[PDB]
Amino acid sequence: ALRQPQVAELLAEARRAFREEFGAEPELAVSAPGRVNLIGEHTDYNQGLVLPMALELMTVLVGSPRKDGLVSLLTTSEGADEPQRLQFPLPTAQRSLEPGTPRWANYVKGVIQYYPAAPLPGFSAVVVSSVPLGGGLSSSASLEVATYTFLQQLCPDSGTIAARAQVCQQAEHSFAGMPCGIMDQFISLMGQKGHALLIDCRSLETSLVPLSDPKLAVLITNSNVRSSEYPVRRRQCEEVARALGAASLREVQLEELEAARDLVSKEGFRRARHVVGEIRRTAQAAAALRRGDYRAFGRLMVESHRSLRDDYEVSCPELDQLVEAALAVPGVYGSRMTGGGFGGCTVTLLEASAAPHAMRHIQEHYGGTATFYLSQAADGAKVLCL
Ligand SMILES: O=C1CCCC2=C1C1(CCCC1)N=C(Nc1nc3ccccc3o1)N2
Ligand SMILES: OC[C@H]1O[C@@H](O)[C@H](O)[C@@H](O)[C@H]1O
Repeated sequence: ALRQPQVAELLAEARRAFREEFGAEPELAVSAPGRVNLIGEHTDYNQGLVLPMALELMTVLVGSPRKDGLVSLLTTSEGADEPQRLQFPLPTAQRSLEPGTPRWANYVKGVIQYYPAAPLPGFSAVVVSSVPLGGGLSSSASLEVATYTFLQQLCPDSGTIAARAQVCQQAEHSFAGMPCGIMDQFISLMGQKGHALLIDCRSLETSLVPLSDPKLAVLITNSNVRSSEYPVRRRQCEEVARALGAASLREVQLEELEAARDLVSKEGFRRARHVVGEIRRTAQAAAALRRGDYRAFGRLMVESHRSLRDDYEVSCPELDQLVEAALAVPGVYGSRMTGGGFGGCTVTLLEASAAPHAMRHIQEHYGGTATFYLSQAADGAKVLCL
């Protein structure tokens, strides 16, 4: 089941590490959670709908401003790239920051580089995280949003919440070489406890769908395996949208995609069929969840996974084996791969009482080492007072 430390443990760990690294007590502290997507995969960059929820796994940042004008960072996460420490001067008009080594610091460097407010002072900071790094629960986005929320303490920002999510997204593109969508940054910033967020990535309007049923559990199963094909999938969708004269696959419904089948590639048609169908499935999933129809929600999860496995082809044999094992347990409503795919985690919605047997059944039928997280919908990025 694997324990989830709470803000008190992470804050204390981060603050003890700060004292034993910089001599003084930290002056500021922030946290930003990871996320799991209940449904709506690879609709992100297609101006579609997603239904993520923030997790109890989070990244905590403690620090203090400096008069030096340098940034000094240390992270305690064991999976972090080596070295665990890095120091650099703040960017100027002449010289700007550039991505490099270690890779974990590029997320921090990107947000600093693209931070819209000034003057930004130097700072010392310690980073702690309970999000498994690169495990498909968007550890990077939690670090980007935590960094942004920390910098707001150094110098308050003026833009909208959407502008903050796009800054962290701009950091991921340039400093991490990953052309991701907006969901991970958005849900980390905007999550609310006991609620999933139906996010329209075209209008950035959000809808809060409550998930605070004690008889309901969300189970995260990390496959522990491992994105070469993610870019390619993005441009196949843009070519299909361009071929149909539309700005994005959000503007295309299944009937028009079927009517224009001969205007696009055979693979391109199979990618758009998932994207257009998945957008519709999340709208149906949100509605099913509002009225408490967990069985209908679970069936939409299974359709989403099979669609990702056959039409979008972004699943792997380990994920498919984890989903089929979970689907055999009654009291599991549905199971599905989450994140970009090619490994990572599977999300499962199930009855709370069935969680112990589900984990034993999933583990027994998996040809690897599966790690489990039982998570509730958590709050978004928040300032912590020391
Ligand atoms: O090389 C990769 C592979 C693709 C995914 C990705 C990375 C690494 C893991 C190792 C360094 C780079 N890290 C993240 N995210 C992340 N690193 C953190 C460090 C400290 C606190 C919170 C953090 O969240 N994502
Ligand atoms: O649905 C796939 C998702 O995969 C994530 O890893 C990515 O950061 C999101 O933007 C979204 O595209």
